[PDB]
This record gives sequence, C-alpha cells and structure tokens, in this order.
Amino acid sequence: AAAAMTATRMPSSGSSPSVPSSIIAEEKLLALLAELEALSRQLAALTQQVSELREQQQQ
Amino acid sequence: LYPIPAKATNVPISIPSRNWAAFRGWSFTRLKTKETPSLGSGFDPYFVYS
Repeated sequence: AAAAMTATRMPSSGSSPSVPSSIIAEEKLLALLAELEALSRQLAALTQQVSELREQQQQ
Repeated sequence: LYPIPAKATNVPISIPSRNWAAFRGWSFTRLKTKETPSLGSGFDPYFVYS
C-alpha cells in the first residue's frame, strides 16, 4: 500500500558468426588438374617399360 | 506458413481488413516442421534433416 510504492517495480535468435578467426582470398588459381593427368600418364609409362624388359627377355 | 501444434485438429487463421481487387484464389497444403527450413535465415541450426 505505501513506503516502497514511491518509485516503481524466449526460444531462438539464431546467430551464426561465433568466436573464430578472420578470413582472406586470392585469384592465382588451379594448375592442379594437370598433375592428376601427369601422374596417371607417367604411371602408365612405368608399366610400358616394365613390358619392354619382358618383351626383350622373351626373345 | 502457420504452425499447427502437435496433435491439434483445428487451425484457425485470419487476415485483417484488406482490399481484394484482382485476387485469384487460394492454394493450400500441409508440411512437417522438421522438413521445412526457415527462410529468414542465412543458416538454420535446427534444420536437422536432409
């Protein structure tokens, strides 16, 4: 009634960026698709000359 | 998109006073909540389904 009455008396907000580091970029990209063919070409050339041992030993 | 609480059989909805010139009609269907990602979101951490 008196004394104190003179003054006065959720779910999901879904953030995303959190506490990780900063990020950067560059545009000098992508030789790498050539080596996948270099590697599998030269791999064949190994077997090709293993065959050239065998095809001369068989003579 | 209006939520239908689990086991609720009735879903009342309303739009306050409006002009309906050129209105074409209504189309409606029902979706699961777990099968619906929130649109107002870059990412939805509760969309635990694919």
